[PDB]
Amino acid sequence: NLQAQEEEREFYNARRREHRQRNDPGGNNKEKEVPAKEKPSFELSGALLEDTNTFRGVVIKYSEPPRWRLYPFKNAYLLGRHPIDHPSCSKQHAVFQYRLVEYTRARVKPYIIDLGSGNGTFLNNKRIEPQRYYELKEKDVLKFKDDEDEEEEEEVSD
Amino acid sequence: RLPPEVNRILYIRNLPYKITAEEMYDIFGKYGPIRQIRVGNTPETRGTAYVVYEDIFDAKNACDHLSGFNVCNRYLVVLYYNANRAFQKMDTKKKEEQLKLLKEKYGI
Amino acid sequence: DTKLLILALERLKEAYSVKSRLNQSQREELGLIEQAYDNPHEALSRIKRHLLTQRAFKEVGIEFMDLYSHLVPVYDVEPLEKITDAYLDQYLWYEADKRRLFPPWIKPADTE
Amino acid sequence: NPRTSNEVQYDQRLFNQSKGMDSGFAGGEDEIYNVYDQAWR
Amino acid sequence: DLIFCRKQAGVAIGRLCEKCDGKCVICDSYVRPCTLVRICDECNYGSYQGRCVICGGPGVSDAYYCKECTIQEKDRDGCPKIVNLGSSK
Amino acid sequence: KLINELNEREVQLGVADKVSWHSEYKDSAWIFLGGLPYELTEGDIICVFSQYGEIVNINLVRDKKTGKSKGFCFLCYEDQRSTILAVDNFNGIKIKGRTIRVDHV
Amino acid sequence: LKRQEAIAQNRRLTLEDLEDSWDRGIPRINTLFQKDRHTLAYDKGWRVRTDFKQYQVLKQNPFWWTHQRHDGKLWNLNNYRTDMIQALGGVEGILEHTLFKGTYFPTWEGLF
Amino acid sequence: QRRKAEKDSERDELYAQWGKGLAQSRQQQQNVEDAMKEMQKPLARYIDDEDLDRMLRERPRYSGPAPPPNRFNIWPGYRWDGVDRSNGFEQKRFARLASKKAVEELAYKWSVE
Amino acid sequence: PGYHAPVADPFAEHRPPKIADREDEYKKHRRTMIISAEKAKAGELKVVNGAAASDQTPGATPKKLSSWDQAETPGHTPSLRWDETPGRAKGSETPGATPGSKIWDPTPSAETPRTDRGGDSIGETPTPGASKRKERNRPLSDEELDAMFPEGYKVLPPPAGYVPIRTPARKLTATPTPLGGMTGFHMQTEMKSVNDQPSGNLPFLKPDDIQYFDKLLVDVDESEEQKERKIMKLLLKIKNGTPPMRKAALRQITDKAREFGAGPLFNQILPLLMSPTLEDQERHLLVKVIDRILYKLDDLVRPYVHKILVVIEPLLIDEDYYARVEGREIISNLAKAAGLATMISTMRPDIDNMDEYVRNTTARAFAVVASALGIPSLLPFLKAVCKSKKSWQARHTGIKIVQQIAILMGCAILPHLRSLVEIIEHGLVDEQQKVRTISALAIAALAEAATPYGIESFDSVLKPLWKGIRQHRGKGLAAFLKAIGYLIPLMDAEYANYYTREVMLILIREFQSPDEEMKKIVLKVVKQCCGTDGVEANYIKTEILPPFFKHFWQHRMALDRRNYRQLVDTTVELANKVGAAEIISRIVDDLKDEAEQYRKMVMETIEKIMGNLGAADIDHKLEEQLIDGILYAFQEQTTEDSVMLNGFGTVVNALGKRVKPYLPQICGTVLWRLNNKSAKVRQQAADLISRTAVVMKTCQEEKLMGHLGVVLYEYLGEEYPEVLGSILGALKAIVNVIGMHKMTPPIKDLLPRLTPILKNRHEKVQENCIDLVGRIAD
Ligand SMILES: [Zn+2]
Ligand SMILES: [Zn+2]
Ligand SMILES: [Zn+2]
Repeated sequence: NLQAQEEEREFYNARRREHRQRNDPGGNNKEKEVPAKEKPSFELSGALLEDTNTFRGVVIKYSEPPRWRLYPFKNAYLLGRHPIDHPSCSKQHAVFQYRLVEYTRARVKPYIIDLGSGNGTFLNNKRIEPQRYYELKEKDVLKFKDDEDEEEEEEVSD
Repeated sequence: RLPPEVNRILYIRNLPYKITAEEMYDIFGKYGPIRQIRVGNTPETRGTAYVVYEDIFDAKNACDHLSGFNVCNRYLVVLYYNANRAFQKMDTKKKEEQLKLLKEKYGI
Repeated sequence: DTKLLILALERLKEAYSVKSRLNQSQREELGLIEQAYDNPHEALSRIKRHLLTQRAFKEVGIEFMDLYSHLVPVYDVEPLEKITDAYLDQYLWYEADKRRLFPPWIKPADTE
Repeated sequence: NPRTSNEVQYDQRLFNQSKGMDSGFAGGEDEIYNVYDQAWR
Repeated sequence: DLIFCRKQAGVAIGRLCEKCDGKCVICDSYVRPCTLVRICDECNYGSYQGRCVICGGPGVSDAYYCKECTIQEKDRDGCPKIVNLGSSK
Repeated sequence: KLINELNEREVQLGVADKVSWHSEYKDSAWIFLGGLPYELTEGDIICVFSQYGEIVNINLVRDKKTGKSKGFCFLCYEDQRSTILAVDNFNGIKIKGRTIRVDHV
Repeated sequence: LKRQEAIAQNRRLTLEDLEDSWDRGIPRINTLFQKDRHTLAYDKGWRVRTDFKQYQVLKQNPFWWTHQRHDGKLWNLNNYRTDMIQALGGVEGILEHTLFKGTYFPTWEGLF
Repeated sequence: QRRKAEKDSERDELYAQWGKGLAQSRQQQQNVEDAMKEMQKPLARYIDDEDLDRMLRERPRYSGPAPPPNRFNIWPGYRWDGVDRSNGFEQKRFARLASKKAVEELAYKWSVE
Repeated sequence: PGYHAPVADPFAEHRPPKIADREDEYKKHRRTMIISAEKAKAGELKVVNGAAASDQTPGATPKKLSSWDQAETPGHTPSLRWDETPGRAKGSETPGATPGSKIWDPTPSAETPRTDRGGDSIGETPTPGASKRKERNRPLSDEELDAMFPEGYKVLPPPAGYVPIRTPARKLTATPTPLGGMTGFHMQTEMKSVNDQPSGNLPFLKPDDIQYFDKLLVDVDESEEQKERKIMKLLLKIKNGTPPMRKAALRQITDKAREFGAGPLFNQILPLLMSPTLEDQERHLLVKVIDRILYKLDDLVRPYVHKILVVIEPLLIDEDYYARVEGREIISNLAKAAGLATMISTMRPDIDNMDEYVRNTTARAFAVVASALGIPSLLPFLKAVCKSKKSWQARHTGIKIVQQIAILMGCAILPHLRSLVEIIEHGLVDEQQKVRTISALAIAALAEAATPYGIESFDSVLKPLWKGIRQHRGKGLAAFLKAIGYLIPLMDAEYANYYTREVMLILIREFQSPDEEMKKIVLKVVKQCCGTDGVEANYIKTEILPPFFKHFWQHRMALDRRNYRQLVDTTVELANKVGAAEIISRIVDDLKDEAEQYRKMVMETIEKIMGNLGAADIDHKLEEQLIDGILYAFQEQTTEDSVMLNGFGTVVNALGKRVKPYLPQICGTVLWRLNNKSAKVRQQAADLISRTAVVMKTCQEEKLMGHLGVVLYEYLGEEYPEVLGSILGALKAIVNVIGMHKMTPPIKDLLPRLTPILKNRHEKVQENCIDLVGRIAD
């Protein structure tokens, strides 16, 4: 009377479901219903590129603050290790899926969401817990012992 | 979410006879990495070119935005290039060495 | 392009919509417009060819509609140039509205 | 993976009812009639 | 594209549809129906039972030869059921 | 595959409802999903087919000894119009690369 | 407002919540839902072309000012017919002027 | 053998009542209530009380997003995957039926001429 | 405005009304097709060694050995055929050494083509394997790059630096898309080259077809082969243009066949007939030019045969019928045009091809070529194939070939039926399933074309089949039932008594399966088994009819086409045995059923039944339900069709004068319907009169002839032609019953009233009118 029947049942997800529904591999963090690109939300704001709101990225290598590039957020983005992830990162500590940055509507607002990367991620050198959208404000800082880099956000003005 | 007939190769026409591959690589290089590009050097085919990308969706965004796009005085003819047709000029062979390699290295 | 050509062709078809037996020239017009539906790209290329080249057109008929007060001029063109010109017009107005050519104070306007 | 889109936009039952383009109603010919939209009985 | 099958003539009676009804087969004429048509069941079978010798519809009548083809003895050759040079169906 | 062409002869000819061949049954909820992928399980197919209704109970045929699916399931909803909707709708569907089949029982 | 509430609900709008205004408004809101709406979005200046149709076409358009495809149908006279028949004394009222009782038809409900 | 044959037989009652359409059965049940209305309400008009409250207002159920319209208008179940998996025959069938309504009218417009 | 802009093809409506895509997801793989004596046993070990040397192909070997069953007959022909199969060079070597050892032993008592398929399957195993170990987007090589594009193009680097931009482009497709960018325009005042196809005329080019016809666009002219390809654009004149241009062009290219040769033509055609955008008409026309040029070229086409068939075989499987008869025709002309060995040696590698599509359409191809060159010539090939020990897919193909030969050749299979059976029999017992299924199916097709003869040729096949009938679940079972079904009419009523009585059980049990394949099979079966003269009525009446009308008569069936027809036939035959009043009596109540198609079905069924058996069997009450049923069904007609009308007419003419009490109801309905709403039903009620004339005559109701006479006389002013025609027809039929001098509308009235109608243009009027003027004038 240890195991009555050797099989029984499941009532559980299937790999081909979640697989086929998200593929670049299969990915996590499917965009929520709100997500919309920032430029068209600057079109509903009636804003030409002069007065438009564009989020540019700024890089500083964590050891040396002394641009490897500069990155626009306007064109969500998948922050990951490198091929799957769009925002590839050379950092060797980033899990194959590290985090994601999604612009959402609450207004067009930027959001950062951790995917539960094994190491974590520090915000203004202060980490956030996994699995919730955390709004970012301009000049805030991101870094992916395991931090080789830094990042900053800027709206386009002046 | 794509029509099947489109392919990684695009036939491009309405080109000048002076045109430079610098402008070519620059312009076409927007959408993705170039697999390579050919240009007719022959009396009839001068003025025509073929572009091939590492990915199809590259070419899709290309023909999307590059549709009737302009160079000099000209609006380039941008079409998705066909398949098969004249092929057998080359052969099927040289599979033996590479297949022997993948059968050797990974052992599978 | 297909959008525009379609609109213009419908517009031309609208004058004859009641369609009694009409006449010969009108018959040519219906048959030619009808042709334009089956093979649109042909018609568009022929049109752009005219627009790039021909500077000499055929004679226009003229007649007066009688309002019993002031007469109204009425012009008659060969069908080919009517389809060509029609597409030319839908296109011109379309680009014009897109580019905000006409300031708001000109008001036989689509909005109101 | 849900299939998501910005906003909502509109349903379907209606989103395709009335004809298209069609244009008004003849140059404005007398012969047309057409005053009433639905039959009597 | 369209030519006779010319298999051996059997005892099966010919069958013409509405359209072909009056025609003598070879002379293409309506004149002087006299003798009767015979084609092999290889040409006439199954879905071809009561089928037209020509178009492939149901036979409403039987073909009669003219007197012209009679004296020239053409009615005695292979079964005059036209086959298209694809299949017969 | 034959179903979809029966729905096209039913729509094309203007069948107009109640003479519909879903009125063939009126007595039956349970539906037949054949040609299913072997990796699938109860909770899954429940999650996909609770779309068009509320499924009360489904018995998926899984070989008794090995304990793996034979590739098809007999399902039971709470509502018939859910069955009519499901056969007439969810059929000819791709799952994991293979097109499932559905029909009444 | 109905669009905004639909956005916040994420549920798209049905027919019924629009059944109130269905026939109302100068653009005649229902005209958004025209099947061919795409094509008409690319038509511009229609209202002026109607003004100049009087020169291209002999006949005289009274409706020149509007077009049902852009502006919808701006009136519904369906009532006028019913009230007309009522004022004449009903079906039995008008028919009382006719030969109808001659035809020996059981009813007029089937007159065709 | 009483309780066993009532396991199988009372399971014939269970899976018999379940078979058809549990959803269908309740709707049938509502009609039964309607008969009750008849006994007290032989020929109801207007202000009589059921009509009153009637016009005086004008178990997990699925939460997320929206469920595309179903001819029969049925909300999806509790744990439903939340994804549209369909042949689209509903819409097109849904759209086509609507198109016909336009067709009957533009058919008429013809008649007066 | 922005809100109406938030609310922001018809040519794609009318243009798609021209031609169609027509096709499924299964067929579109077309688009992926790129252009092109015990020492005779030990001696079979010897030949296996030598040919294996010159590896492992079973087919050619069994083809070689396949000449042994004629022994001492075999001759130089074996050198010819094999000449194509292996290299024609080694061909003289092997065949020569074979005749030497053969004659001696008696006294004392393309490779590249196949090499490609092996590599193709091996790469399939490599990739498939890797995922387990772990499409068109797979990276490519410069030889593969040189493989696609045609002659005369150069590869360029502009820089090494711009190339490094192309390499960083991938990384920068992510990186530089996330960076500063935008475009703008300035207001400034402003050459425009372009090409249509000018010369004199050159009928127009679709925007895509440029890719093909671009060489014609350039105007460089008048300076060899390049001028033959250049002048070969007369194709364009065939594809698009005015009908006269197509005609004259077509002839001009016909007479230039021998000149230009098949190579340049097919090189410039097969791309077009391969075009993804191809029309219906354009397709058909290119098919025409391929025919007309293949009436001439004979020995020339040998290299291109496969290169043809690859495009053509998709014509055999098609929704269009005329497309199919054309395809069979042109493959007939090709195979007969080329040589047998050309066809055989050509088409082998498609047998084991991974996709089953090419295998199938290839099977129908062998069917066509076998119709061309005859069964006995091609036999040893097949008989070699079905015994191939490599893999099953081959045998599956070859068996399918046996089938499609059965369908195509049909009645003419008869002579070689025995040998064919002797081939196929070994697959019924095979371990694989498909081979068994398709096998027994092929037996079915045979027997169906074998209609009764050659029973003993099927003989050895039976005993396994019957046994299988016991143990099978699923489709294979039904298939066996199909075979046995077509067999039973060919047996003896004594043996078939027993065997039949055995089949009836399973036949009963299997009515209920949801499979529609099942229901088709078991249906036609019930026809043949129960339509046997050696079967007893009462047994059918009890055992069969109640389940038959229960499960089979439902609204799933009738909506389908084939199921509709076959159902009609089977029911007709059951009536042919058990009698009339039974069947009809059970199906009358369904005349009043809602749906049309169902009513149509039972209506035509009643029609055929009362056509054959005669109305004499019918009793009284059921006859009341009859006439009422037929009127009722006839009163609601959604579409115009004969079935209801011919149905009514046959019913009445069959009832004879038993119908007399029913006339006033009939003709009352006939007049009231004879008004209704015009164009739909007038013509139909009229025709109803036309076919009911004689019945309204012989029973001697004269008032009714007055009615129809002057009433119909009045409609001759009807403006709708399609009605008026039916009216005149009705008058015609009334003239053939009541005579000249008794016409209630005396001819003096009628005929001049007819005279002006002859202007009427539209057809049916002219037809019936002239006819009637003929009857009266005669
Ligand atoms: Zn024959
Ligand atoms: Zn005929
Ligand atoms: Zn003759």
